[PDB]
Amino acid sequence: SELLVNTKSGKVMGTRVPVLSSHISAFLGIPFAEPPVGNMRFRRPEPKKPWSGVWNASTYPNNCQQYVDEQFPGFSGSEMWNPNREMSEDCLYLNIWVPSPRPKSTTVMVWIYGGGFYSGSSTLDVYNGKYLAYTEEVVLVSLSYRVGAFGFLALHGSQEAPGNVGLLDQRMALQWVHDNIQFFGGDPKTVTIFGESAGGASVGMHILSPGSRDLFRRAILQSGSPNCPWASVSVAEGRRRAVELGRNLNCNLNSDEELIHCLREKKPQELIDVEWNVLPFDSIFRFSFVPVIDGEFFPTSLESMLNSGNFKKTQILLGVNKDEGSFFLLYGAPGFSKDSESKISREDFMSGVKLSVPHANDLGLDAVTLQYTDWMDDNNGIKNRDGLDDIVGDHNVICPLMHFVNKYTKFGNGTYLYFFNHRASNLVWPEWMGVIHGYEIEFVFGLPLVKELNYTAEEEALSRRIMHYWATFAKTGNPNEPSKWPLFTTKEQKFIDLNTEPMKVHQRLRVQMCVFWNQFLPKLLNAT
Amino acid sequence: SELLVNTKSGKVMGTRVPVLSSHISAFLGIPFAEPPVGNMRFRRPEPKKPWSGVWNASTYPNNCQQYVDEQFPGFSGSEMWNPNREMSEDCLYLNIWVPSPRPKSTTVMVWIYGGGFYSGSSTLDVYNGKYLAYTEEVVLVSLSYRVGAFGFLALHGSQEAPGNVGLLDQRMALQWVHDNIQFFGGDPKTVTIFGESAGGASVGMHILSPGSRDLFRRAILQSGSPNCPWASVSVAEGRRRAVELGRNLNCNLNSDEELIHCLREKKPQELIDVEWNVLPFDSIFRFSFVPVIDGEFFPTSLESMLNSGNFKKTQILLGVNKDEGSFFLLYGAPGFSKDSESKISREDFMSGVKLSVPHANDLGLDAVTLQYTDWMDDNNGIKNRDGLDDIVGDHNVICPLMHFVNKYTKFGNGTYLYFFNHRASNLVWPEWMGVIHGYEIEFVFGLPLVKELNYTAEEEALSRRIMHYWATFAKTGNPNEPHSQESKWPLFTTKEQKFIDLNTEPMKVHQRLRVQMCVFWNQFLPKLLNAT
Ligand SMILES: O/N=C/c1nc(CCCCNc2c3c(nc4ccccc24)CCCC3)ccc1O
Ligand SMILES: *[C@@H]1O[C@H](CO)[C@@H](O)[C@H](O)[C@H]1NC(C)=O
Ligand SMILES: *[C@@H]1O[C@H](CO)[C@@H](O)[C@H](O)[C@H]1NC(C)=O
Ligand SMILES: *[C@@H]1O[C@H](CO)[C@@H](O)[C@H](O)[C@H]1NC(C)=O
Ligand SMILES: *[C@@H]1O[C@H](CO)[C@@H](O)[C@H](O)[C@H]1NC(C)=O
Ligand SMILES: *[C@@H]1O[C@H](CO)[C@@H](O)[C@H](O)[C@H]1NC(C)=O
Ligand SMILES: *[P@](=O)(OCC)N(C)C
Ligand SMILES: *[P@](=O)(OCC)N(C)C
Ligand SMILES: [Cl-]
Ligand SMILES: [Cl-]
Ligand SMILES: [Cl-]
Ligand SMILES: [Cl-]
Ligand SMILES: [Cl-]
Ligand SMILES: [Cl-]
Ligand SMILES: [Cl-]
Ligand SMILES: [Cl-]
Ligand code: NA
Repeated sequence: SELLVNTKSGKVMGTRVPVLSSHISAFLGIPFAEPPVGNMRFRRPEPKKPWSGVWNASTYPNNCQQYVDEQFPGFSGSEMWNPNREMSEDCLYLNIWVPSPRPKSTTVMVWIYGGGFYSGSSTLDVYNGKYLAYTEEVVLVSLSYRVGAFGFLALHGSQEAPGNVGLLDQRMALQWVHDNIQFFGGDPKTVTIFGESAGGASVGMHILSPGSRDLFRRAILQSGSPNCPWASVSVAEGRRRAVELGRNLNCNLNSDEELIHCLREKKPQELIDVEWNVLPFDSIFRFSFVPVIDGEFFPTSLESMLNSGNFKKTQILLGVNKDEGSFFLLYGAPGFSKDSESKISREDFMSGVKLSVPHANDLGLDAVTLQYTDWMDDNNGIKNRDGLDDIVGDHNVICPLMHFVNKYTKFGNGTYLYFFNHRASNLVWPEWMGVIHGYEIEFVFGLPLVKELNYTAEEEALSRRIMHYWATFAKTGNPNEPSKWPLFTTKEQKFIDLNTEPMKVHQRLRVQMCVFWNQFLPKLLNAT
Repeated sequence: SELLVNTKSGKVMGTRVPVLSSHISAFLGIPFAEPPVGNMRFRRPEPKKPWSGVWNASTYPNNCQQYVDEQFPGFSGSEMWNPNREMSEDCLYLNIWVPSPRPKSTTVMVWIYGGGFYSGSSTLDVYNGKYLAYTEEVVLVSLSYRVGAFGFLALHGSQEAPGNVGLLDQRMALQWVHDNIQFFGGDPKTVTIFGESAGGASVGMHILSPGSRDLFRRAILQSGSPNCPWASVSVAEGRRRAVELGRNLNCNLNSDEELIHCLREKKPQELIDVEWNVLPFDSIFRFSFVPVIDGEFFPTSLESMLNSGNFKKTQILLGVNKDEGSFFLLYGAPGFSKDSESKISREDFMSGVKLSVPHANDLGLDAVTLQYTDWMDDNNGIKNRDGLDDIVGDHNVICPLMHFVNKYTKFGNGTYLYFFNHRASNLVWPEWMGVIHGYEIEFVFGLPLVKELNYTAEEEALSRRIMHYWATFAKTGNPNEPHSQESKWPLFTTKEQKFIDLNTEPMKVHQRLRVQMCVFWNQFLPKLLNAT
């Protein structure tokens, strides 16, 4: 039977899922690792011990314990990212969509959700692979990995909580696909990992980490980059945040073994309730527990790994949305409201800049202030709003990623750069937020193809172009079939807009500010 | 007679000269101080001892000893600024144009030439006061001061070479105008000083100097201001040059007295021949002997004086030209050529930034580079040549002056600020150079009214509206005439910072002149360098 497939851990049985007047096969909630519970919290994952019987794989799994956003109770635009299934620590499962009839050895794409390494679910509506699998005839996997202290508490020197363990869940799911995707009609020799935001950063980190290079073939990074400043901490820092989260729930502190004992006895929400109390700078724009540069998941510093070319040389397709900064000001800045136009007074703008660059000494702030101000019109509420929004976008995503693509492209076997700047016709957030990050995913997964979702014709049209770009890249290493998307070369730096209009080529994405972010400001703060 | 005038120092015979189908009275080469020669080299001027007989004031004086520009021999564009009379340390004289018939109690304007404090003459074709004195009915004076080492060699603590004696020359010439201009129909209560470049910076230095504030009434500063980076040095730095100038001359340096004795025996050109060797850096737009922050002529720092309000309160009219920097890149920067459009490669651009900001660490020059570059297009010669020109103009003239206008306006009794952007139709310098610094001056002095100098008719009009704006400012403290219906030049206020264009098309009123780079030059980079 199509939905009777026997894996190396036991058999699973799926479900026939409708999709656009046809059907595909879904295998939902397959366990790829033993539940990380009790003695095994904070621990490296261990693979799912094989089970007797048929696994009812017909409903989405649980979601990992995570902070739940209630800034806007019942607002669809923020609830679409909250967990939609019960939260459990028993949350390491993956989901597979397989075209019907079952293909023989075909391209698999594995989706890695973002949400800042504090949140995220495989089971959102926007991550529903039934459309991308069907329309592009690929096998689609979405994995899961633990987030928060459950996934990234780091006490280097300890093997009970070493850190990066949630990156290891993703690799174990990746290993599971490498071991079991042949049976679902997948081609293990052509796996394509892709994810957005913290998903983007994970895809980049598996390109970097030697333990992950051979478990996938190429990579798509949307609005995310392994060198982003919010994506890693040093070893010492991830310790002090573990140490203090201990003290912020009154734990034993003279060592590790006792501080970790004290944290496996606490209930899940207990740490989530105190999650954020460990952030060094007011900052607002950081996340408590994130990957650590431990010296073994990552052998060295990332910059040295990219100058040295110590990563996978393959094909990458990557890009950003126009306004990566909107979401983070709205939730944590002065004068940003989801109901006004959020025009920003100068002094509120000054506040943003100090929040926006956690670390900067006084001189580093005056640098950033001068580079985003128009001093013929510095009390213009709008371009003060738009200026600080750019600061966050430029510093936290766009320029961290251009740095990555520039260093990567010296060594890789191909690079494709996009700039996503279409605001969806049915977006529920205010216009001043522009092309909010995360809202390219709707198109990647072909939701505008669903007529009841009230997208336009040109957005259905735009979606299919993107899924084909993504799918053809996943099958061939290049999104085109012999109008053509140019390769990004070390010397000409071309990229493309993605929107409802005919494709157009530009060079040097936001170079003026990314010179400032990647070269000048680093040298200012190291000086003083 | 109209031409025999009996002063407090003796009688002077002048000459009746013509101008514009009429005639004016001129008094040329009148001495205002003892010849700073012999053992009086490097010392303060002493007032001219009064003479018997009638001083023949009919011909132009000598020019002070100075370097002579000879990059382009024969080339009028550069030789028009070279001395046109014999050079001599005997050079402290001054010239007066007086309307005819002679006025009763009329406005006096006193010109101070620029030349980087290393050069300049009162006697250059472009500083002929005959047209200005004539068409505005003001009494025009140009003075003189010793330039280079002779004027500004400064061994602070010594009384034999104190520094600033070049500035003190101009003060004693103004003291002379205070005491005698009335004998020529000039109101010593309504004297306007003005000058260009280093002449503008001196005007500003007399606004600051206590011993100078009472010898004029209003002020005018063109493409110069006291606080500019090339206009002052500290006591310590002026000393190490003075010493080093002696080292270059194999002098005894064990003591000032010995070092000044040694320096006073050498011939003028022998100093002039080494005066550049004392510069601390490969520089463009820097000169060896300049005023010093001594604690007498300047009680404290130019900055603290500007902040405490320790200066003369009046009306200043002041401004700059567009391409203040293009002269100095031509003579001192790589890739620039007089007979070429001078597209600057990135390599030559980087080199120019170091020559323009001699004093900065590399964090400094990365800052300057990052902020004058288009990175979408970093190897476009025109954008690079033009960017370097703006760097030099902004760092050295535009932004130091907009700092000054800002500080002064807090306390002054009125400020009028202009941006002069007319490339004269007959300029002999290539187009890339734009509106070269200095080339406002022929409009201020009304040479476009002379027909065989071949100006656009609308260049005559522009030269007449300016002279008017300037003499009207000198008379009343306001460039405008009330009653009139010509469009009005607004006051620069502490902030709505209005200023005007100066060209052949009608007057536009702009605000906040080059804020962005002047926030960079006046506020950010100084901070970066104090931390680094
Ligand atoms: O930007 N947030 C702004 C923000 N919100 C809240 C809402 C309640 C707890 C959410 N706890 C979050 C925290 C932070 N960042 C978050 C980002 C997204 C969702 C929740 C966050 C950083 C500072 C500490 C807590 C409190 C304080 C804040 O300062
Ligand atoms: C598996 O679970 C779903 C959801 O509860 C149920 O509808 C389905 O019948 C189950 N299948 C089997 C074989 O028990
Ligand atoms: C990729 O590698 C192949 C073989 O190693 C080489 O021939 C080809 O030119 C490379 N292409 C790019 C775009 O780097
Ligand atoms: C003044 O000097 C000039 C030349 O030196 C001479 O021609 C002129 O006659 C002199 N004037 C008088 C009054 O002697
Ligand atoms: C100048 O001073 C007079 C008298 O003190 C005053 O009335 C006038 O407002 C002042 N103007 C400016 C521009 O300072
Ligand atoms: C001015 O123009 C006339 C042409 O009418 C010419 O004869 C004369 O030589 C020109 N003079 C100068 C100084 O250029
Ligand atoms: P990404 O995971 O976005 C989630 C809010 N990242 C930019 C942190
Ligand atoms: P100025 O006197 O220009 C003549 C060389 N000064 C700006 C140096
Ligand atoms: Cl459907
Ligand atoms: Cl235990
Ligand atoms: Cl490898
Ligand atoms: Cl669009
Ligand atoms: Cl580059
Ligand atoms: Cl004439
Ligand atoms: Cl000495
Ligand atoms: Cl004011
Ligand atoms: Na001595």
